[PDB]
Amino acid sequence: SMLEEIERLVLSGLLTGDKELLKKASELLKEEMEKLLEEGDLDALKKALQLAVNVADHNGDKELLAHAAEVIKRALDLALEAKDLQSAKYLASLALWIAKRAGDKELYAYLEEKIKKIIELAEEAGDRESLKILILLGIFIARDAGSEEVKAFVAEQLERL
Amino acid sequence: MLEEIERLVLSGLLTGDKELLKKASELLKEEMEKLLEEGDLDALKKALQLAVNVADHNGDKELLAHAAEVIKRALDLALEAKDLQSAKYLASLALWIAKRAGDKELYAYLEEKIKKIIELAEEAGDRESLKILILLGIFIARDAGSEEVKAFVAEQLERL
Amino acid sequence: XLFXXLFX
Repeated sequence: SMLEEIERLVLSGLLTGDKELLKKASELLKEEMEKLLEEGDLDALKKALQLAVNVADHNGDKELLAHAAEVIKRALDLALEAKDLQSAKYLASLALWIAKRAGDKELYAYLEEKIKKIIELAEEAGDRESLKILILLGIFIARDAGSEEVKAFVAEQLERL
Repeated sequence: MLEEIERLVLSGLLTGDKELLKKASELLKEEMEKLLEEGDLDALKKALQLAVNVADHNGDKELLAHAAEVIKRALDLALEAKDLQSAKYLASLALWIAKRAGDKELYAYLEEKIKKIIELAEEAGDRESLKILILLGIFIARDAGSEEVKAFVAEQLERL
Repeated sequence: XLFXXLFX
């Protein structure tokens, strides 16, 4: 409900070109993100991070973009302990988008340590279609950043895929 | 088959083999036209995902335009079959290439379809999809400068 | 997704 109203501000702000509506929506969305982080709401966090990225993609808000990189690190953490393959896949995929758009080396190195666990989550779940996505995500991680222990992990996983 | 085309794109992207990705591009251009003939829209979305992946590394303009061409064909089949989950994927993907390449043709195709595509989401009652679909309409009307579309997404936004 | 959706 609080998220539905924030979405009502982003949609109207991105329509009328109201730079003040996006400034208020991004500030409320940054605060709302820290709220659902303590509640463990993964489903609503997927929509909040989707709205945050959509705002920063249009107005170039590096502040809201950097804040999204921090909460996506914590939101991806909750998905891994919850063994949620579909949420961990969307979370890590969007994390690469923020890693590529913002050039954050911290979020890139964080993906290097978790890609071994997200891919194993897809292998443990048996979803080969969802695995091919995560295996491709591991290739993009080793391509953009110097991955010494990840490049040999995704390579061996492709043969067994 | 997409299952082996997947194996070539992943191996070429990982080892940097430009000839390997080139070989997948010829197979993708032939597999996409066949996937549209069969009507497999779930598999075509995977081939489209692979097509825009090899093109955004090898710098392919012919295959990317071919992927943008079968997107317009797959969107019509998704509209004739009321496949809301597909039509939302084809349209949202069409905006991806139209934004990075500035293709005025792909943007103009999206103005006429976003009306019938949004109406497909409101008819099914999927409130979680039309909100994504409405956002697709704003970028269509804002980035392409559409006057008749700006009033359409606004009128649908007030009814939310 | 790798890439497409709004975004994902």
